[PDB]
Amino acid sequence: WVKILSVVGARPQFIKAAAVSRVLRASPGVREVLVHTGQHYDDNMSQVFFEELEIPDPDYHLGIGGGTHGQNTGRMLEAIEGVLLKEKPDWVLVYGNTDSTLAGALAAVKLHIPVAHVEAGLRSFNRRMPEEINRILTDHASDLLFAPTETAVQNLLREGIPENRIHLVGDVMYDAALHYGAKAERKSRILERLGLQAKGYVLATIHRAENTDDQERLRVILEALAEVHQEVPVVFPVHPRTRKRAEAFGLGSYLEKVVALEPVGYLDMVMLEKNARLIVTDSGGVQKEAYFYRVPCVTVREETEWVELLKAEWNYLAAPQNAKDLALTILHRMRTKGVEIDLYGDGRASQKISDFLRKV
Amino acid sequence: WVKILSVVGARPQFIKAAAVSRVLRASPGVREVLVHTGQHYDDNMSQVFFEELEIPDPDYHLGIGGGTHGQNTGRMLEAIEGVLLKEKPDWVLVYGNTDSTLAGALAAVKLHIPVAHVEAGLRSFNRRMPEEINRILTDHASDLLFAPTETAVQNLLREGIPENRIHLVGDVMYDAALHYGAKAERKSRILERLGLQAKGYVLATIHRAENTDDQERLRVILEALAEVHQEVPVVFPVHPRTRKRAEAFGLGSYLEKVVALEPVGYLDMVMLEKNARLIVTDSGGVQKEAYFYRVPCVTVREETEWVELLKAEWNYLAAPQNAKDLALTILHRMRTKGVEIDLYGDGRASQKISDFLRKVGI
Ligand SMILES: CC(=O)N[C@H]1[C@@H](OP(=O)(O)OP(=O)(O)OC[C@H]2O[C@@H](n3ccc(=O)[nH]c3=O)[C@H](O)[C@@H]2O)O[C@H](C(=O)O)[C@@H](O)[C@@H]1NC(C)=O
Ligand SMILES: CC(=O)N[C@H]1[C@@H](OP(=O)(O)OP(=O)(O)OC[C@H]2O[C@@H](n3ccc(=O)[nH]c3=O)[C@H](O)[C@@H]2O)O[C@H](C(=O)O)[C@@H](O)[C@@H]1NC(C)=O
Ligand SMILES: O=c1ccn([C@@H]2O[C@H](COP(=O)(O)OP(=O)(O)O)[C@@H](O)[C@H]2O)c(=O)[nH]1
Ligand SMILES: O=c1ccn([C@@H]2O[C@H](COP(=O)(O)OP(=O)(O)O)[C@@H](O)[C@H]2O)c(=O)[nH]1
Ligand SMILES: [Cl-]
Ligand SMILES: [Cl-]
Repeated sequence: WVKILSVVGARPQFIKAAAVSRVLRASPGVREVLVHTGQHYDDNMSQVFFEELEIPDPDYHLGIGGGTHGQNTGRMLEAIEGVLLKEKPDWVLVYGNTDSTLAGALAAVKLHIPVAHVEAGLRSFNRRMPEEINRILTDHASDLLFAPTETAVQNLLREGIPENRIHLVGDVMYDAALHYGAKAERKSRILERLGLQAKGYVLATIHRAENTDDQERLRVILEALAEVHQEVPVVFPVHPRTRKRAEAFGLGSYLEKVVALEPVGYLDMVMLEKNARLIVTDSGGVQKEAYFYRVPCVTVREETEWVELLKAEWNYLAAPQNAKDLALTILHRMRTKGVEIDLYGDGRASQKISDFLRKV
Repeated sequence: WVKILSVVGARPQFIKAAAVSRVLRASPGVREVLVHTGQHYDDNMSQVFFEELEIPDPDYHLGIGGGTHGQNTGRMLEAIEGVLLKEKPDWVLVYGNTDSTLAGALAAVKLHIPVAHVEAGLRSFNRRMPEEINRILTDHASDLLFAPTETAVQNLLREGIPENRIHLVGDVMYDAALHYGAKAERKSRILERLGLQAKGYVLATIHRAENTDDQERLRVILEALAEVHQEVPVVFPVHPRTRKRAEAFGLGSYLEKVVALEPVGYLDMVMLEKNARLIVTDSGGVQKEAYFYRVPCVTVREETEWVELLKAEWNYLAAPQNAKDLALTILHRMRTKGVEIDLYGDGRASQKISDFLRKVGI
């Protein structure tokens, strides 16, 4: 009998936790407690993932969201701690690299509760980025580090973290892709409702703060996607912050010139990803998923944490400096492909994690 | 020209800030803002330090204290971010390794405000200590790391922190002792008041969570000091956390078997330290201060961050497993001296810090 308490806050964490929860569910002598920090609150950012991915209802929802870093983090720290004091888990699992992730780790470590980091050791090497700080501080607060890549392992060793607390387990998001592919296949009619042809479109997601808070970068991107749309339709589930920023800066018309959508659930997303001729993104999960389905990817950033995708030629960096340049880069890359290679493990990262926990 | 905001919360942070602030006041094109988190709030833990050490009143008093790690840290995080969004300083200075330190660094780093850590790189290698977490995360959040010892430099290098963000400046608490030494001698009457001669007592402080939150460890300590007291008087300024714990555990009667005091001010503390035959402590700062005055030290812990003191034989660990043994260790070490050696620098650590903050560049 071991109690594993998972802290999730964001869309990409709900998806990671869905792979790990399934395994821990069906593990003998494990009880899972699941805390939702409230970081993502809208149904199309949260509840749709609990439904379609068959994720047990949270034991707690802390309903903390939409504030500053200080506010969100500070309140998550107090609220999570209150729950940890009540539930007394053997392990706390935190996922990815949001304020939720860091609050979870920090609440736990002060209570002497072992912390494991699912997706550990990724580095952008840009310490100005809030997500890089969250990655570093979470890894340094954690007791176990579940690395998805060799790079991530080397990143952790370089910062003095001992071999014996690092387990290279692959990526749980590959697990989720594998497990949920069939259900996506039978439930999603998004190509239908969108009148899209398999391989008859490009899929875009953009929501990095460094791309959306900056008017000139955001303009370069929305201009580039509208141009690209002249040649091949662009489907664009628009993050809510991205949509806020584009409206605020007067760039809302570029959204009208492509096939812009509200955020979609995981099953639609899998189907849009699978059937895309090419994926343009600044998302971590989406750039790996592009590779899952062997769709060429362009990453609209100056760097990625997922360097093996660049080495394998499945992914290509295009910083948003020039709208025409960005447009051509996207159009050129859609008739490329990368090498045959298996990354991210066998789709059993979650049971490797289960195993290492109930042992350690 | 440049605005530098210090975050402080607890006694040892007001002493460190005293030393640094004095220098920054002399520096041209340097405005300071001091945020007192409210972590320490009793007058004998906060106000007395501002007064005797000549520190200007805090620009802000957040009045946070007395909660859990979660509550204190969380509330401090949100509150400090508020001040920073108003003040928009060029630097945030954080000190040591309390919950206030961490909350200061976390508030700042997410606002893209450069953080410098005064007293960076110390490691106990014991994560159960909240303090060990606070200094790991603070160091990893910081843009400048003011390390007091080579060990601390080596700690930071080992954790992947680049050499160009690390500066070995020595310890601003040596600067503090050096600068306030004459004032303490001139003004303190604590010896007169207690009726102590020089070398006629042992000084004790205890306040680690690991020593006070555990009934039987605390009993071991209080009992050991009572025994020591029978052979050489024990003076014991008692931390409010320690008193509170001693009371709740029913251990208060032990404090009557030594010369138990409320916390004393820095000036009185110098005089007590300086004239003690031996210091026994679980304090960080008191360990170094014992060495400043060449008084043997016993550290009632399983480890210290100040390892150089063990190597020079000025300090000795004595984890509290047994009262008889701990007493005997204390009495035995009263007769010892370390090796002559200069540590902690030249007493101008603050000047080095000031210089780096000014010349670091945008
Ligand atoms: C740059 C960065 O730090 N990123 C971190 C960030 O993730 P991320 O950038 O992937 O955000 P995100 O794109 O919202 O999610 C994608 C998922 O949403 C699905 N997705 C996407 C759009 C959509 O409409 N519907 C949908 O189902 C996709 O199919 C996909 O499964 O938060 C993550 C977390 O803390 O767990 C970190 O692991 C990441 N760190 C890394 C290193 O990749
Ligand atoms: C073990 C540990 O983590 N310790 C950390 C902790 O300090 P510390 O353990 O020294 O607490 P503490 O003993 O209350 O203060 C001593 C001072 O009070 C004076 N003092 C003491 C008693 C008294 O009655 N009067 C008086 O003036 C003394 O004369 C002396 O100058 O908080 C510090 C901070 O965050 O800045 C960190 O730098 C420390 N890290 C280290 C590594 O030493
Ligand atoms: O359900 C949600 C979640 C987020 N957002 C918007 O997205 C922003 C960024 O949210 P997030 O929690 O992802 O912040 P990050 O982790 O990127 O700092 C929020 O301030 C909101 O404007 C929203 O509108 N609805
Ligand atoms: O001026 C003060 C500061 C603290 N405390 C008590 O000491 C405890 C510990 O304070 P803190 O969390 O700052 O830790 P510490 O001072 O022991 O490092 C608090 O919870 C209070 O009960 C007090 O009585 N007076
Ligand atoms: Cl998105
Ligand atoms: Cl004390």
